[PDB]
Amino acid sequence: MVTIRLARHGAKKRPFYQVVVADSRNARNGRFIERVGFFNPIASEKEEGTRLDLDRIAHWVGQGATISDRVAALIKEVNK
Amino acid sequence: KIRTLQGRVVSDKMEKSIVVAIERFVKHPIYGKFIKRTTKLHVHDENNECGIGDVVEIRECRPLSKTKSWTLVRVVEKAV
Amino acid sequence: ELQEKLIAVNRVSKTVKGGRIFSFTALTVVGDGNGRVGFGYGKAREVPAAIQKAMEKARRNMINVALNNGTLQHPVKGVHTGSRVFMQPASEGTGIIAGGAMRAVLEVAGVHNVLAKAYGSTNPINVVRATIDGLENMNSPEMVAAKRGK
Amino acid sequence: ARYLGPKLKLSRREGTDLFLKSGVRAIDTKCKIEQAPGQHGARKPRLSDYGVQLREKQKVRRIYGVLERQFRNYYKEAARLKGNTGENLLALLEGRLDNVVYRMGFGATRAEARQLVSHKAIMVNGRVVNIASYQVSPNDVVSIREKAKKQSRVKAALELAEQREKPTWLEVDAGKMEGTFKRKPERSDLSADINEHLIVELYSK
Amino acid sequence: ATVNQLVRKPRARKVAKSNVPALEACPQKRGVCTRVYTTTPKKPNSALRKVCRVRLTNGFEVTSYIGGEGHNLQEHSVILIRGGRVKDLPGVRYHTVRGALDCSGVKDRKQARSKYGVKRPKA
Amino acid sequence: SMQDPIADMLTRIRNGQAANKAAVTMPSSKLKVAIANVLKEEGFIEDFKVEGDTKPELELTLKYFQGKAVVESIQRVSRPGLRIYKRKDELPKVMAGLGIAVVSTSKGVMTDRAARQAGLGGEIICYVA
RNA sequence: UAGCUAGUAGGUGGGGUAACGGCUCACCUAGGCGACGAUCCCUAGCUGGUCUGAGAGGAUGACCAGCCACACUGGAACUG
RNA sequence: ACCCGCAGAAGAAGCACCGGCUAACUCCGUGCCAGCAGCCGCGGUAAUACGGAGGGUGCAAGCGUUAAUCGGAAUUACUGGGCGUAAAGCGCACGCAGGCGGUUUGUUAAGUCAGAUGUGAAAUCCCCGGGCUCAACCUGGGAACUGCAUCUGAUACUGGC
Repeated sequence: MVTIRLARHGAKKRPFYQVVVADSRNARNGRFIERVGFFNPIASEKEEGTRLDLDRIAHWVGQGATISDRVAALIKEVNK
Repeated sequence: KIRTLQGRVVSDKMEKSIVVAIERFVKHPIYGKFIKRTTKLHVHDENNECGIGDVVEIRECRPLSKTKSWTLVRVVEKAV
Repeated sequence: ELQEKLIAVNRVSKTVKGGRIFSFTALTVVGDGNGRVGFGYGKAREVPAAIQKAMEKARRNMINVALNNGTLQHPVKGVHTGSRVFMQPASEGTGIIAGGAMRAVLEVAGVHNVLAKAYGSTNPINVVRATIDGLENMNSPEMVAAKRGK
Repeated sequence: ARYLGPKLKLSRREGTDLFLKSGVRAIDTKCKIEQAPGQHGARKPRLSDYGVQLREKQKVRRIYGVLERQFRNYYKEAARLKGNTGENLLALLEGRLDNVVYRMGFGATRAEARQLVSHKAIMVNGRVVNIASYQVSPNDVVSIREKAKKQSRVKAALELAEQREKPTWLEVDAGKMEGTFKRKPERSDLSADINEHLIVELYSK
Repeated sequence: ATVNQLVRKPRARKVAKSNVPALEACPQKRGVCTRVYTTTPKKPNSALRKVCRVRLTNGFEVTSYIGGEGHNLQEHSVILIRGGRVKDLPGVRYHTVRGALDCSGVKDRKQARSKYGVKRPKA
Repeated sequence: SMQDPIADMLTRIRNGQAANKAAVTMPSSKLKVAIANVLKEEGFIEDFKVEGDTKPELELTLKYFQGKAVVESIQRVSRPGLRIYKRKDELPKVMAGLGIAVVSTSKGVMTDRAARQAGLGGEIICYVA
C-alpha cells in the first residue's frame, strides 16, 4: 500500500531533502512512484528553497497515502 | 484481431498433425541482411485432407508438443 | 596586406658521371586574399632561387573562385595524381587546423575556416593541385539553384 | 612550469619588464637591465611567421601571470566578442581581480597582488575572496581585511603606487586601503611595450 | 563482392600479436637466471654485447639483453625481464631490469637518477 | 530486355556530361518521362519530348549553365531489387540540402523537398548532387 | 566439425500440477533433425545503460537500477 | 564546519632532456676503444649523438617508463571497395539448389505511406534556468528513439493472383 517519505536524495553530505510517493514494501533508498517536491532548510541560500507539486499531491493524499513526520508540516502549509 | 500465417506442407506422416514450411523476410538493419527465410513448423490437423505440396493457412491455438501449438484454418492452394 | 607564402621545399640528388649534383624545388602561393588563388612551381641549384622562381610563377598564375563572405557553404572534393583532398566548412573554434600543405592555400584565397585532409598521396605538389581543384569545383547557391528556368 | 630561480634572470630571458621584484629603489643601474641573456643572443630574435606571434603570446601570458588553459579561456571568450580578439583578450586580463589588486596598489608586483588573493587578504563587494579567476564588475569596491592592514607588505606597495603613472579608470585611498573599479581603460588610457592586436591568428588547435 | 558473399560472417580483422609472447601480456616477468655470455652485435662495428639465459616462472626460457656496464648476474639469483627490441643484436627482444631483485645498479652514475638500478643514499 | 531500364537512363546522361553533348536519345518508359520532369523542374535539363508509337523514343535536351559541370554524382538508392522506403519525417538530405533525393511517394515521382513539403513518404530511387 | 536420432517423432486415456508437456504410466503408430549450419567444442550472465571515432561502424554490460543463476561441493524436500 | 589568535622561514622539490626531425650546446677526455638511439646513424686527436664540466630547454607533486584495446591506415570499405600483367578471376564448360529479368490491364491490400493511438521508466547527451572556482558532480524545466502493435483511408508502386 501507498505511503509518502522524505529522502536525502543526493551525494555525500549534499542532500536535497526530496519528498517521494512510494509503497510500504520499498527500501530506504529503493523504488518510488512519484517525485513531488523538496523541503530543504538551507537550499544553498535560495528564496524558493522549498516546493511541492499541487496536482501530483492530490492524486495520492485525498486518497489514502500516509505521510511521515518529516514532511507533514509542509503538506499542512499548502493544505492538501 | 488474430495473426495469420501461410506455408506449404512438407510432411503429413502423423495421425493428427502436419508439418508446414512457412516463409518470412529479414532486414536486420544493424547489419543490412535483406533475405528471405523458411521456418519448419509442426501444426495440428484432425481433418487430415492436406497433401504434401498443398498451401495452408494457420492460427495461434494450444500447446501439444515441442514447436507444436498452431492449428490448421484452411487450404489456400492445392498442389498442383 | 597581400602576402606571399611558401608550402614546401624538396631536394633532388643525382649521381652523374663521377660524383653528384643536386637541385631544389619550391612550391609557393600568392593569390589575392579573397575569392582568387594562385600558385607557382620553381626549380634551381639553390633554395632561395627555387623560391624566387616559384614566386615569379605564383604572381603570374590565377584561379577565380565562386566565393562569398570569406566562407564555404558545402563539402567539396578535388583530385590530382592520388591526392584526394576533401574539404568541410569549419565553425565554432580554430580555423586552421587542416593538412600542413593546405594552410597557406586557404589563407591566400581568404577561406581559412575549413577542415581539409588529403585521403591519399601526401606529396605537396599533388596536394596543392588537389586543394585548388576543390576551389575550382566549389559553386554558389545562387548558381546551384539559379540553374532553374527564370 | 615553476622557474625555481632569480626573477631578474627570468625577466632578462623574456627581454621585458614583468612587474617582478618591484620597489621604490627603481630599475636602471647595476641590474643587467635591457642586456641580452647568456653568453650570446639578440635583443630581438628573428623568428618564424608563427613564432613571432607565439613569442609575443608567451610574453602576454607571463606579464599577466596566467596559465596556458587560463590564457586560452580568455582567447575563447574574446573570439565570441566584437572585433579584434587581442584587444578584448587584454581587456579581460586587465579587468581580472589579481591585476586590479595590482593597479589599486595593494601589492608591489602582480605576483604579490595574486599572493594577497590566495592568502585571502582581499575583499570584493565587502566579501572575502580566494580564487584569482574573477572578473571585477564596473563600479564595485576592492578592499583588504583589517587583520592585514598593518603588514609592511601593503604600506610599501601603496608607497610604490604613489610613484607610478596614475590609472585613469579607477580611484583608491591608502588611509582607508579601499578603491572603486569605476570602468575599464578605453583606447588612449592604456599601453604596454608588447603588442596585442596582431596575435589574433593563433591556434593550432 | 555481392551481398551473397558477405553472409554469416563480418569482414575479418587481424595481426597486432605479441612479439614478446613469453611475458604473457605482463609488463615485467619473474625469472631465475642461469648463465651470462658475451656475443657479436649487428653491423661491421667492432663492439661487443652481453646476454643471459633466463627461465621464467611460467616455464618459458628466453635470451635476454644486459644494458649499461658491469653485473652481479649469477645462477639462481632471480631477476625481472621486460620487452625492448635491440637494433644491434639478431633476434634479441627481451631485456633485464636492474631496479628489481638481486640485479646490481650501474657504478659511477651521474645521469638519469631513476634508471639502471641506482638510488641516491639518504638518512 | 535490358534487365534494368533505370541503369539505361542513369548511364546515358552521366556519360553525356562526360562527352559535353547538347541532347541524348533513349527508348521511352513511364518512369523515364517522370524522372525527366523532375530533372527539368530542378534545372538539370532544359526540355524533354517523346516521338513514335511503334518504338516510342525519348529525347532529352541538356543544360550545363555557368562554370564547369552541373552535377558531381548521380547515385542509385532503390534497386529492382532491394527497395528502400521512408516516411515524410525520415527523408534524408543530400549535399548540405543543396542536393536532391528522388522519391516516388504516393502521388508520383518528385524531390525530397517537394515530398516533405507535400507531407509525403515512399520509395527513394536516386540521389543527385 | 556434414551428418545425427527407441522416450527419438506421432495417436488415445488416466495419475500428479494453477497449468502445458514420454512429468510419468497403459495400449498402439513409425516418425523426427540436417548447409537458413543439425551433431559436437570454445567463449559469455542479460537489459536499461557504458566506450571509442571525421562519422559511419565496432566494442562493452566493474559503477546505479530492473531480472537470472548460485551460495563447502553435489543430490532432494519441508514450512510459509 | 566556519571564524580569530600563537610559534618561527620555520615543516615542504623533483624527473626526463640539450646532432636533426622536435626546444636547449660550448670546451675538454677517450681516439673505432667504450658507450648512446624513436629513426637517421654517432665514435681513429676540434665527437653537436659516448664520458665530464659550466650553463641551458620541457614539465612539476610530480616526471619518466610500460601494458592492453581502438585510432592515425579508405590498410576488411556502408561512407571508400578491389581482381590483365603488381595484388584477386575456377583449364575449356554444362547446369540443379540460392541470387535474378521487359511492358500492359484487371484484382488483393500483405509492405508502403498519409491521418489517429500506444511504447522506448529514472539518469543524461543537446537546449532554457539554479548551486560550488574551472573540470567533476547536484538540481528546476525540456527533446527524441527509422521500428513494433492497433485503427480510419489511398493503391501511385512492390509482393500475391
